[PDB]
Amino acid sequence: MIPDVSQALAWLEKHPQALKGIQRGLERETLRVNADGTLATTGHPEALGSALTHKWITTDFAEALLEFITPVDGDIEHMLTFMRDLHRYTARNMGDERMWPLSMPSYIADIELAQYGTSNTGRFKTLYREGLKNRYGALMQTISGVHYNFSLPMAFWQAKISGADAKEKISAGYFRVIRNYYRFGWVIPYLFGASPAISSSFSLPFEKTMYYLPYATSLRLSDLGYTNQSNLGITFNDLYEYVAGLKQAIKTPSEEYAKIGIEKDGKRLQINSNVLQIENELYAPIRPKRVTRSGESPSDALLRGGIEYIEVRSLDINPFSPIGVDEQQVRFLDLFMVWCALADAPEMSSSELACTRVNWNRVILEGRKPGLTLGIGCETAQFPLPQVGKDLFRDLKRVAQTLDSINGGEAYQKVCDELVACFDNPDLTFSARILRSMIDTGIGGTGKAFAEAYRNLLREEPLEILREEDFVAEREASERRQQEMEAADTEPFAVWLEK
Amino acid sequence: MIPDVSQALAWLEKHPQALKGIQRGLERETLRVNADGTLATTGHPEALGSALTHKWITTDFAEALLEFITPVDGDIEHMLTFMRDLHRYTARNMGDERMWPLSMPSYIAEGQDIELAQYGTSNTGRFKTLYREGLKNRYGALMQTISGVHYNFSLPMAFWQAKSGADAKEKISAGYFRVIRNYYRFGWVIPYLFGASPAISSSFLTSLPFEKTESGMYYLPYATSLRLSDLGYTNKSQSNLGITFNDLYEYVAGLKQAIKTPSEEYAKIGIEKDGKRLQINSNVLQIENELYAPIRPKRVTRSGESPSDALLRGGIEYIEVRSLDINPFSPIGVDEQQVRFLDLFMVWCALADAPEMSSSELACTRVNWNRVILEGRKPGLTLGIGCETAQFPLPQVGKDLFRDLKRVAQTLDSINGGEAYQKVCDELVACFDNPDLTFSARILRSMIDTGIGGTGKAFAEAYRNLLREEPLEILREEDFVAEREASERRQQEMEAADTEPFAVWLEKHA
Amino acid sequence: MIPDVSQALAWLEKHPQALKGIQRGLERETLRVNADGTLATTGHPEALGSALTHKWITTDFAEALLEFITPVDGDIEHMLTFMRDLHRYTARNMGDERMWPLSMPSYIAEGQDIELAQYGTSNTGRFKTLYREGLKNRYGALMQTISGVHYNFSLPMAFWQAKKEKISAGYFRVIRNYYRFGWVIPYLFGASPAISSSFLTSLPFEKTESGMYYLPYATSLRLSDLGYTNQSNLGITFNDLYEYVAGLKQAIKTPSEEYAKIGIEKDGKRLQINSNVLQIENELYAPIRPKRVTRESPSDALLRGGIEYIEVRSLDINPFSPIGVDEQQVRFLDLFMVWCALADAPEMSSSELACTRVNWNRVILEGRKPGLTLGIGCETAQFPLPQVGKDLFRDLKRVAQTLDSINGGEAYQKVCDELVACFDNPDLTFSARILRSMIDTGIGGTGKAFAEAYRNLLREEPLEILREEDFVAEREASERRQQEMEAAEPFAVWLEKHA
Amino acid sequence: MIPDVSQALAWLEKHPQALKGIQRGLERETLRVNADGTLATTGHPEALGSALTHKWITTDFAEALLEFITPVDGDIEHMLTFMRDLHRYTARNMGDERMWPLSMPSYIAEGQDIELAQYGTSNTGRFKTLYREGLKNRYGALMQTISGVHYNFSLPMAFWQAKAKEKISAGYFRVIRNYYRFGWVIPYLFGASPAISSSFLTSLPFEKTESGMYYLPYATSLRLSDLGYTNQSNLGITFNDLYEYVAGLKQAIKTPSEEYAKIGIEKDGKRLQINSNVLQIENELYAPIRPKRVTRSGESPSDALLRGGIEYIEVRSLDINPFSPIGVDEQQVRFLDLFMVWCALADAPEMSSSELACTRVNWNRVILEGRKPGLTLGIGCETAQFPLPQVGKDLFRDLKRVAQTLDSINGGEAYQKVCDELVACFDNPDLTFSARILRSMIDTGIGGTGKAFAEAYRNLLREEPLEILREEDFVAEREASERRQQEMEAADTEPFAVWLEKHA
Ligand SMILES: Nc1ncnc2c1ncn2[C@@H]1O[C@H](COP(=O)(O)OP(=O)(O)NP(=O)(O)O)[C@@H](O)[C@H]1O
Ligand SMILES: [Mg+2]
Ligand SMILES: [Mg+2]
Ligand SMILES: [Mg+2]
Ligand SMILES: [Mg+2]
Ligand SMILES: [Mg+2]
Repeated sequence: MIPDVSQALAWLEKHPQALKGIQRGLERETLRVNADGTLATTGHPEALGSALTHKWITTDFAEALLEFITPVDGDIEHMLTFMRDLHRYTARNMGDERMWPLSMPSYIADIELAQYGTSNTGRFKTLYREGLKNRYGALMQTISGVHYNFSLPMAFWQAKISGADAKEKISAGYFRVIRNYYRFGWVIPYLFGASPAISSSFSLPFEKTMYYLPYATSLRLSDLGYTNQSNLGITFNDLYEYVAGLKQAIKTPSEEYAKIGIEKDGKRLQINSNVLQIENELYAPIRPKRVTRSGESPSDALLRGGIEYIEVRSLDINPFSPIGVDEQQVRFLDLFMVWCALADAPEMSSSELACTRVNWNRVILEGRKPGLTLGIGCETAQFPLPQVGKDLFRDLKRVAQTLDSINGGEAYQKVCDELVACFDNPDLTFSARILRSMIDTGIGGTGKAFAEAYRNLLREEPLEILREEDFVAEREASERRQQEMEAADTEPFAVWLEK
Repeated sequence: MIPDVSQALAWLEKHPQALKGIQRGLERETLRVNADGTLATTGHPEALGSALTHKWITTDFAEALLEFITPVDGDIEHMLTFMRDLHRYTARNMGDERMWPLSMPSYIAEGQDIELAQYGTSNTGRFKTLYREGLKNRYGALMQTISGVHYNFSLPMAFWQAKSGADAKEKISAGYFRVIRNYYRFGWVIPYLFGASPAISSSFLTSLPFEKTESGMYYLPYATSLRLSDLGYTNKSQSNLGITFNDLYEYVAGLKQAIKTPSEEYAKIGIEKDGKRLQINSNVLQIENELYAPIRPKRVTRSGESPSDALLRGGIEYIEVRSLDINPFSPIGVDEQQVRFLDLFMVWCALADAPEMSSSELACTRVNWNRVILEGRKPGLTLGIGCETAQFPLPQVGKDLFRDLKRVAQTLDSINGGEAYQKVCDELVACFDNPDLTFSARILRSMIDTGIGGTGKAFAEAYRNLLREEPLEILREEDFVAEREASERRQQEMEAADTEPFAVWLEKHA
Repeated sequence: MIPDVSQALAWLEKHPQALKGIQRGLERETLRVNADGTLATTGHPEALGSALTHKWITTDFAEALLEFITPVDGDIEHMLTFMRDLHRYTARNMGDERMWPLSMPSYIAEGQDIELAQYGTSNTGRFKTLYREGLKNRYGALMQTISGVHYNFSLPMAFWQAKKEKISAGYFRVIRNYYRFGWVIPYLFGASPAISSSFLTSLPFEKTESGMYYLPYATSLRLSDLGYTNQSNLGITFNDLYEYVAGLKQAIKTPSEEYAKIGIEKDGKRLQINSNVLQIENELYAPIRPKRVTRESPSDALLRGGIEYIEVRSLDINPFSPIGVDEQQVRFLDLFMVWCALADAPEMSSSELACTRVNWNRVILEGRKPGLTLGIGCETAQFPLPQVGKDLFRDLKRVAQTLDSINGGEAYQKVCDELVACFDNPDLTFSARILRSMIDTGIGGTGKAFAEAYRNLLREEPLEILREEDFVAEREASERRQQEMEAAEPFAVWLEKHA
Repeated sequence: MIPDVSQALAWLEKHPQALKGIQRGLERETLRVNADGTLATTGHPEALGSALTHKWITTDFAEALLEFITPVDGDIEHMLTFMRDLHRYTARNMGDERMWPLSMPSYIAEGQDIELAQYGTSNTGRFKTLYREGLKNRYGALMQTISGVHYNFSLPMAFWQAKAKEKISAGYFRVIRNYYRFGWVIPYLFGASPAISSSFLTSLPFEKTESGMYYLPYATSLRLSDLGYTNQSNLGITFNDLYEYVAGLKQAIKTPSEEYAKIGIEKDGKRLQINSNVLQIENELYAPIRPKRVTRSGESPSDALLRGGIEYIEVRSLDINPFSPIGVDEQQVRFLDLFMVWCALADAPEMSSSELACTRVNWNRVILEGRKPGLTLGIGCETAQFPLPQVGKDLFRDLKRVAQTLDSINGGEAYQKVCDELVACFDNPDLTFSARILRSMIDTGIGGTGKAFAEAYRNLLREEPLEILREEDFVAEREASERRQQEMEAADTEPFAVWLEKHA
């Protein structure tokens, strides 16, 4: 089932320095909770300053949904330590509150939306969330995940580009990465899916107790999870075609969202009633990215510069790491992304893209089932999952050797040897491990225990990159940038909204 | 420019009885106004009963906009007499109100004050009003007060028989779609002859070179029908929306698709606002009647059936011509000369070969319409084929068509007896050598002398005094009294039969 | 979800004359009714002679249920004109009676004493009537008044020669594809979204004030559990001729716990032919049936000659045709049957067959629901129905080009353009159009209104293929054959050798 | 609205090789500005040598208005790389100055004293600066600081030889007529001046931003509007016949102007214009597209046309592409190939002076409100009827057939891919250059937007290595161009007035 990538792997092995200088970033979301596991109804801890402007710590959907973001970085350990400083400082600055360490929340059935002050941008961001709330439900929006941001170094593109060609070849390369990701990225929830159970608050042969599926990996990625939009016809063959379909989705009115109404009794209910209010609403396992200029839209930035990096969005929170993600995951992603850059990925119509999802749903719902077979697209399932994983890992192993030869060491090769074991025994995967524990003490019980351990752990750990003066300097600089904005507001909200 | 139809005309001259039994109906709208020309703000007159259910008399968009509908009829004079009886009874049962005799109303200061047609509290009645609420929010109430006449026309079965099974209704449909394609190509002769709205109040408003008076009357020196221009209406055209007239299923699918397509323009309006519903939905067409159409294929519906359902089921039954302005020179807004001209022209449209046309070929036929609409009376105006450079002097094009219409008139006259259709040809062909004979030249002189306002007020008074004194000829007073009672009763029965509140009922109909 | 069929389509475009000479037949059933909609209790109209032996007109289950059958034909227009002649002649030879124009009846009470079809005193006749007595006693007579159209179809020899056990295997392939994808038929042409209460479940039925039940997005309740349906317990499969015939012969001798409780007799009156799951082979309910013209039981004919043609049985009555079917349906079935012969169909166990039913039931019960998704077999629903239909029609359109090139014109391509619009807009389907009419006037009002207008239309049309002499000649010939049969052992004794 | 070109296209599909050997050239103008966005007041950068004589790099109206010009070329990639070398070299040889990336300048006051392009002391150099003085006094300097891109285009002789010089001329006049009719598709897709500095100011429904920027919500190219680089229609110039064209043009040059006679010829001995006729010289006639033949020594544009006929056409309608560091990209060049071939194929009836003026009605709609939902277009001056999207899709049906023919002789599917990309702009005007740059200007202003683009493009182009021309080619051309100017300056030339009378 895995394509023949031998040609490209030989190329890579002749060009080991093509891979030097991979850039990465991480985003991790966590709900602030009280000791009994209920959702904290207090505001964004004052020590964090302005969620709207803060360089490293913000909120996602809810006022109580923290999100930490690491500055782009060439060093895995540096990035992971940075993320941990963010967690350490926050753990010691939120009273008795602790951070929920699971993807799926459990003590939620009326949740406060993220608050960003009174500026226009800050009211538009909250309004968007009101929109999502009304369209999808507040509950689904408290599900947590980790995003992994990744770019190959220029050396990679050079080793295969001058002037206008460069931005085009890099975009073609990332769209290829994206097509291969749709085809083979179910390997991620297989290994690291960590939500085989959901609370009642959220058709499928569920076992009841808390609801679970015996072989499930990542329900966060199922229909009951963070999802929504298959009618949009978005494809990943070509930069212009991609943006055209996405820009088109932005201008597509939805009847169902028109039925919600743009406003009801003085309270504005959503930005508009198109399929996507803004481009961020397009749910995706993986996303093409390019840092936007001030106020610039995601697709404008892409049209102007091409794809800059990619955002992998499929990771559940790692319940076994106090920061929700670990080095073993990051390194596997490097390997798998590089592999996705190397393998031939024919173009895919949107019905072919829907066919790639068949393997994902098998993995999401019953990935650990003994005897599970997978197919090529919609074709008859005939490839036993363990052999597919092992074929993939043969390739990843060659990538690991190259990465290790330039960095020094065997860190990547070790990762491969650890994770390929999960195909021989699914009981090694995050979801087998976490289900055992949720069946033992429930989602609530399990999450509270981890939350408590991780809080006591992170509260005692000295900072390593950031000093307490860096957080205080940024609390000041961030809260200031927000006032700088709130004053500078020419027109009033209702008018700025129109334009 | 006029195609060669000698082969079909020779066919017709050999089968004169193929035309025996043309069926017709008329609808005519008029605003109820006070002596001053302003819209009456009283309810639908009591003597007229329920606008919702009445057989002959209803309301269109506004509560002050009357509409009169004759039952399908094979006799022109009988149908026009019936129409006049409706006007006569109404004229004497509307208090001090009278009927506005022009397509174009005089100055209106606040379109948003115009009361929409009220149909009582039944769910069906509230849906009809909500439809109008939607039209108002989408296009504004003002343009909806512009009025016209619809001419409904069907050829007899004997026409098609002189030209089996499942094929019969398909051949009839293809014949009517042929009529429609020819109407698009050549229908501009209608506003040329009978357009009667060369002026518009500024309160209803371009780079058009309008002449202006101090009361706000805007006019174009050679215009025929501003009602049919982009200033005279508000909706998207079938033409503009992508709908074609080559094949029935194709036509029905485009229409049904427009009903199902959401609109960002209309979502911006919102569906509700302060607990007041503003539209039925936010799709391109709330319902099928919302489609702007100068000519419409029809089949009478059965209960539950949408207009396009009935077309799909039984094919095209008849066509509705919608391009006629109100005739300001008739108390009933329409006369025999017009009806007879349309008989000749529709029959000609059924005889002339009409190649299929794509959306853009259809859009091209409108080039000549726009020339006629805005300056049809300009000395030296030339027309062209579709979008090609204009090279055909209008007078000669009209003379050529009338040569054919004259042969159709000879046939219709030989079967009906007399010379009535032939006289109409001779009367009307003269308008091509003298545009000062057309309706629009006549009504422009009038409006220069006394404005839209003074012209309508003076005709409205004169016509009121004719109509309120003339004896009923077909319907008698007791027929109006009975239809009033029966219509009120049908409305009471619909109100009592509802079982679901409107909000709930609406969800299964929106 | 629609398999890739490009090799077979390329093969076909290279061999266009492979499709020249498709053969077809139509069967249409219709209840004889009075102007008030009630079931006529007169006998089989006299002008039609013997229902038992007549060549073109007969009865189905009920003496009042007419059935029209066209002789196998290679021309579509000819076949539909012939069927129409039969309707014409019948319309003007049944007093004030007319033909009910819908699949579902309205003015029939449950347990109503419906006269079973009567075939005279011959052993054969008494056996046909006894079969129906069995059906009546097993399933009730109400269900048996639901009517339908069957479409009979065979590819020419030219088809197989361009590619006898090859022909059987080809038709079994057709059958397997039909089970997988044939829900496309009730979607487009289902015309029974409402049911009278007589036929009454956990289905979310709506009910009108006048007492009619319906499902808002239903296509064909004739094909639902409440309709003309089941028996899957028999484990018949469609992989091999002998396997099929064996399962069927076995079914006829499998005893029924349930039907034994009915008994073979009460009070000197025989109640059923036997107490097995199937009294005869024709009792096996099926959306589609392998056929060979018999001399001989249906399975004997298949063993002797192999599959000669297939009978599509899923068509509801077309309420918009005076004859219950139109050219659009006929051409679509050509296209789709040819497509079924071209797409690869793996073999299927009886549980893989049971799984094909999931999409059928979805389409039957809510096929018009916005956002309906289908799945492969029993797996997660993930393919939006419009996208699947358009996927299929890309292939059908290529088959249509081929049929049009060898036939002249564009009639098949026109039908694709028309029917593909129903995937964009389900309100264009038969069931949407007929539901608007039924919600307003009822099954009863809608059927009466249509029946009245078709009666007037058909009475006025002249015959075109058949002459009155032919109906007269056939009445006489058929009555002769019946009495010649009655002349040619008493019944209870003959039955001991055939039950 | 789009004419039927079925027959011409069927002809082309059976003669694909009639198109092989298309020649092209680009000109792109850009203001030198400081990092704060103000107009540089330094002279033409030294490393560039003599603007008067340089082969590739020159000035337009102002001393700070750089202009880059590619030598005629058959290969698109090669022409764009050449253009890019010119920008690379220049960006690293102008101190801390950078290139303004937009058509409309900001931070330039109306009645700002803008230095005219300086060409030295020769007759030719003095003549060129004088013509610019004429322009400044006739139309004002400010408008002349608007920049654009010109696309120069010729079909191979191979194309005329499949369907002598008189027939090539007639063929380019047909291209010009169709270009007047349908060329508004260019500002629609690629216009990029929807906003305008206050400096340039009407009955137009302008929005003002708090920042203070004027814009029309649906505009595409205000550069092409009456407030931009525009107007002269009453000269009665027509494009039906070569000799009729030059006759009209030659007549306009001799037509006195009483408005310009009021400026005077001299004031305090200083000449203020070349003459007071409606056109000082042929190049003063504004036009969206121009017939060209390369001129010999002492030949006017029209002299060259009378001698050898039309050689190629110049499309003048392109705004600067704000999203390309060189102000133009391959997608635009390929579209114009397709479009210019289509203009050569489609029949174009002859048009009178006033029919040509009537073609401006559609241009002005597109210019002022081309991205307006539901915009309709008309034929000539007649009522708008045709939805803009439907018109673009019909055009692109034919362009796709041209594209297929060009791709088949070039290999690949690059032309077809462009058709697909741009037809999408008819379904969504938010894809167009003007929708995109307006978003950016509403958030950050013209100045803010231009500065950020100019800064990014400076850092980008200063790091890219030269590909076709090396530093040494620029040094050699610098020195050669300086030498050519010195030689013209040292020549024993005629008295200036006598020399004027004998020009053109
Ligand atoms: N036969 C041809 N076909 C296509 N392009 C040509 C041809 N001959 C010259 N060119 C191009 O035309 C352009 C000439 O530009 P330039 O020397 O600036 O003259 P110009 O356009 O007459 N001056 P301006 O007044 O600024 O328009 C170059 O880009 C040449 O590549
Ligand atoms: Mg992220
Ligand atoms: Mg009407
Ligand atoms: Mg006169
Ligand atoms: Mg049958
Ligand atoms: Mg130039």
